[PDB]
Amino acid sequence: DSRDYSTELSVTVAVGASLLFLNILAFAALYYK
Amino acid sequence: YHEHYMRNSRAIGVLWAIFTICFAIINVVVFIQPYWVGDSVSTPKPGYFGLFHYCVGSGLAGRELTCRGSFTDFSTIPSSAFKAAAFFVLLSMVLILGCITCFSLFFFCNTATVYKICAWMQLLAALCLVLGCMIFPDGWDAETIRDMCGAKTGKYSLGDCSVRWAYILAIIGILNALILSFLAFVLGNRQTD
Amino acid sequence: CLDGKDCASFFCCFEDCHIRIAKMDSYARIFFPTAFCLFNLVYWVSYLYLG
Ligand SMILES: CCCCCCCC/C=C\CCCCCCCC(=O)O[C@H](COC(=O)CCCCCCCCCCCCCCC)COP(=O)(O)OC[C@@H](O)CO
Ligand SMILES: CC(C)CCC[C@@H](C)[C@H]1CC[C@H]2[C@@H]3CC=C4C[C@@H](O)CC[C@]4(C)[C@H]3CC[C@]12C
Ligand SMILES: CCCCCCCCCC
Ligand SMILES: [Cl-]
Repeated sequence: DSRDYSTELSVTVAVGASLLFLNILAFAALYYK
Repeated sequence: YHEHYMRNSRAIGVLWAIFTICFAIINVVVFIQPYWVGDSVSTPKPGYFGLFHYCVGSGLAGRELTCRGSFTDFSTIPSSAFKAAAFFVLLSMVLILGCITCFSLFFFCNTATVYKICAWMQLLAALCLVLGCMIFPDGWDAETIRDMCGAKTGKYSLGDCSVRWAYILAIIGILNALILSFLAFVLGNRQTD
Repeated sequence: CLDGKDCASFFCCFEDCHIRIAKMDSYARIFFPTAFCLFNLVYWVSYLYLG
C-alpha cells in the first residue's frame, strides 16, 4: 500500500469546509436584519 | 415583516437541527473509527490507531494487521492520556445525543429555553471534544505507539507518523460544535425578540 | 452578548426559573423513548457496521 494520505485529507478538509461554510451562512441569515 | 421574521427563524432552526445531527454523526464516526494517526513512508512498521483501538503490522511486506484495543476494556488502551481522551470524546457524544433528545422538548417547553438548553449542551460538547483533542497527543510516548511510529515520536510530537482523516475531522467537529452553540444561543435570544 | 443583553440575560434562562414540575410526566413520555431510540441507533450501528 502506498502509505500516502493526501487525497483522504483533502476530501475530509473539503467536507469540513462545506459544513462550516453552511453554518456561516446560517449566521449570515440571522445577523442580516 | 413579522411573518418573514418567523419564517426565517423557523427555517434557520430547522437547518440548525440538521447540522446538529450532522455533527452528532461526525462525533460518533471519530469516536469509533480508528484513523486518528497513521504510518508514513519512513515509518518502521505500518498501522494506525485511534482513541483506544490500534492496528499494527507484523513487518513482513504484507498487511497482517494485528488489531487490539477496546473502550469496554480499559486494560488494552495503551496509555492514560488515551483513556482520558476517549472519555472526553464520549462525554461529548453523550452530550450531543442529549441535545438531539432534547429536541423533543420543543413541543411543550418554551422554544427559547430549549434553544438555550442545547446551546449549553453543544458548548460543553465542544469543550469536551477540545480537551479530548489536546489530551490525546500526550499518549504518543506510549511504547506501543513508539514501536510503530519510531524512536523520534514523543509527547506532542508526531515524529514519523502523520495525522489521518479522523483527527482533522475531530478538529472540524470542534469548530462545528462551537459554531452551532453560538447559533443556538442567537436563535434562543431571537425567538424572544 | 452583541444583542445588547447581559451575559446572564444572553447565555442563561432566568425569565421565571423548578416551576414546571407538573409537566414532568409530559416530557418523559417522549423524552425517554427518544433517548432509548438514539441509544439503540448508535449502539447497533457501532457494533455491526463501523467496528
Ligand atoms: C440519522 C439520525 C436521525 C436523528 C433524528 C433525531 C430525532 C429526535 C427526536 C425527535 C425530535 C422531534 C422534535 C419536533 C419538535 C417540533 C416543534 C415545533 O413544532 O417547532 C416549533 C418551533 O421550533 C423550532 O423551530 C425548532 C425546530 C427543531 C426541530 C427538531 C427536529 C428536527 C428533526 C430533523 C431530522 C432530520 C434527520 C437528518 C439526518 C441526516 C415549536 O413548537 P410550537 O410552535 O408548537 O411551540 C409553541 C410553544 O408555545 C409551546 O411549545
Ligand atoms: C441517553 C442518550 C441521549 C445518549 C446515549 C449514549 C449512548 C449512545 C452511548 C453511551 C456509551 C456508548 C458506548 C461506549 C463504548 C463503546 C465501545 C466501542 O468499541 C463501540 C461504541 C460503544 C459501544 C459506545 C456506543 C454508544 C454508547 C452506548
Ligand atoms: C454513517 C454512520 C452513522 C453513524 C451513526 C450516526 C448516529 C447519529 C446520532 C444518532
Ligand atoms: Cl470498545
